[PDB]
Amino acid sequence: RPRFSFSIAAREGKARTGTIEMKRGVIRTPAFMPVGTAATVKALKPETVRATGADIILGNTYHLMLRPGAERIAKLGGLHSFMGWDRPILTDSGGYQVMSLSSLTKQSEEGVTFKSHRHMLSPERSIEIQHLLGSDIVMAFDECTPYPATPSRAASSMERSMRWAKRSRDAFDSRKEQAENAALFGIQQGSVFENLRQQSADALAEIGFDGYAVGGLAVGQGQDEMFRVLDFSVPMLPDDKPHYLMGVGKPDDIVGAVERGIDMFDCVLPTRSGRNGQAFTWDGPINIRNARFSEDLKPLDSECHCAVCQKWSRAYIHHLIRAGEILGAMLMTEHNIAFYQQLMQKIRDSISEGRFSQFAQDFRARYFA
Amino acid sequence: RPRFSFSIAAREGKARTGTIEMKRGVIRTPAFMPVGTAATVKALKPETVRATGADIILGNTYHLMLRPGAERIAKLGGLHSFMGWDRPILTDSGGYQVMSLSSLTKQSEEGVTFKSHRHMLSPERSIEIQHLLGSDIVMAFDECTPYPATPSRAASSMERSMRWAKRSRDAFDSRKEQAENAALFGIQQGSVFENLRQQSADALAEIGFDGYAVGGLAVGQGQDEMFRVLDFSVPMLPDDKPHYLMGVGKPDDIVGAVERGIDMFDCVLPTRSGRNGQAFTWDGPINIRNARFSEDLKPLDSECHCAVCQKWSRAYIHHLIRAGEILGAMLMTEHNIAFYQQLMQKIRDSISEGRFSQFAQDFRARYFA
Ligand SMILES: [Zn+2]
Ligand SMILES: [Zn+2]
Repeated sequence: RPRFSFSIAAREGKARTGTIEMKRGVIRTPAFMPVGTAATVKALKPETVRATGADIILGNTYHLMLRPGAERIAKLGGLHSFMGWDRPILTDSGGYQVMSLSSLTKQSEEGVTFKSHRHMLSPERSIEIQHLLGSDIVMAFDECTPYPATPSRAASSMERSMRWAKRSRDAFDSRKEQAENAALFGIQQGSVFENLRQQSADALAEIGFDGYAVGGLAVGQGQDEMFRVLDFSVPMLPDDKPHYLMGVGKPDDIVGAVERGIDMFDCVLPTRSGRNGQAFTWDGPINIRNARFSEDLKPLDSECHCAVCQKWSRAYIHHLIRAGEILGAMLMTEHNIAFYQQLMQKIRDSISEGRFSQFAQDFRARYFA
Repeated sequence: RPRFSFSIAAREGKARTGTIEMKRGVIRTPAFMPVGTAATVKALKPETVRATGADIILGNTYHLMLRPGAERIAKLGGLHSFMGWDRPILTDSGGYQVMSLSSLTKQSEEGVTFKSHRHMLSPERSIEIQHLLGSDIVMAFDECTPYPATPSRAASSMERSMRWAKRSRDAFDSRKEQAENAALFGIQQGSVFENLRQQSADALAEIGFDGYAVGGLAVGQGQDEMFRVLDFSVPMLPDDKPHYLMGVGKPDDIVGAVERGIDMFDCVLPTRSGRNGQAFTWDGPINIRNARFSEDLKPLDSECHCAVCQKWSRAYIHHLIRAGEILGAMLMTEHNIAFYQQLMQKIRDSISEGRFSQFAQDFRARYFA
């Protein structure tokens, strides 16, 4: 396989289905990426993650740089060998978690220094760490914009992010091993403002990336607003490259995002919320801790083909989660990630068949009945 | 298969190797039983437990009667269907955990009432609950003796336990479905006193059981004392039935116990201590949390054939346990239970081959080097 090749096989409206070919494997799009925080998809062996249908996972640079350390991981052979996942890995830049989880941060035009929940990140250091991890898809380092944000603040942070985009581009390309074997994505910013989103798209396209993320839309916007901004933002991005909506999300958010041209997703909802008792079903989510499930012999979802739904009852998983048993987390997580992968499979097949609009309508009518 | 058939295929000294045939499967002896507390072997799917070589697991009646409830489990189809383990299950009587974990207990000749950490247990109720769970090997309900114990106290509790042994026998036999499909073991008591151990053995043999446990030797005795008491106690039991040492234990305890005629073991050490960072190896245990493992690419044990040692490094498991990641518990637990099963396999093969004395010497010289 090539370093990177995105091909669109079928379209319906703004929706697309296709493949990203990379050295470590093929990624089917639209794609959902299970989140591996600190070198693990919580409560699952990598073989189990693969068994659910995942083609690629996300790694959180911030957490990995703190524990176990980027240089240590490189010394040990890289993230893939360390955790036992040999397919593509997308790593974030670490910039978001600096702002949401670290302390005493100090931001400047060079980058950010911060205290672990003393460290540094910058466009150059972030791209370097992703290299040390052995990332297949590298994310440009940027500066987040909170929501809401004033237009001045949104513009300042977008502008800085585009300067850092160019710095990220240059750092990646100067490292031949990285440039020849990994891909680099740029992140569109601009908060909810169309003019700023357009300026950002133009700046990224001018620099040129392998794929384009829509950043900053999972920091408090509700769905209507997120979709409104996707409506004008995604068409601004190059059509022939992947479109990655960072941090999204709920099944209905995914469906609508794909209707608006998004090709890639990541979210901790299936893993986190599964540990917390929330199970996804085609009839909407349930909280397995509810007493109504204590003697329910049915599987978590009546149609789900995952191993969990083949072998255990709601009653059993209810018991495990109530008792705080690790197997409960394991089974909830496997199911939810398998659900999410079946959703993406239904989305891909329906776009391939020119029936995605119908699928989205049917999905919604039942999920929200 | 029959309800119950124990056959001895080979002997060396007091050691024995053979099989217990039961309706749900064959148990190879000497046997190690992973402990399933509240309907789970912590951090492992039942298929994984089986993959390590386990032929049978233990279920803790006390915990199950509290959560999710014995009657509920029966309504749901029994413990095997509930948790997804279809091979034999041995259930304890719940009496030990009443004494070590419950409060405000009230003991009498009829049984014990107690508060959950309000409930009751008695010979009749304990055998009933084991029935409701669908247990294959049922343990008689008795009264524990602390260590140390005075001879008067030891004798009183032993005597009561033998009265309760007869009550347990009668309750089991009166329930035809249970009597025809499960087995009943009696428990020898007597603290560390030879005369009391002999009286207890005689009383149990007179009543007649399918197998005979040595109780009360994992409550503070060190190894020398435990072995001293096994030296005279195990020969008192019927030779042609299984000998179950409850609550033991460490690898060297198992080896020495088998040298003294024990056929079955259970302990929470491999599972519990694995969650806590202790990994068993042929060169003795290690604590994976120690900084010396942070960049150790070797597997947990150099010879272990488990899946964990095939795929992950010490460095990785060190990271997971330090980070409190569930996968760390999962991998440590799988390894330790696989270690324990490989130990039992080496013990069985060496007895079959008439070289167990040599095996015990070699084992020790390396495990304690
Ligand atoms: Zn499922
Ligand atoms: Zn191993």
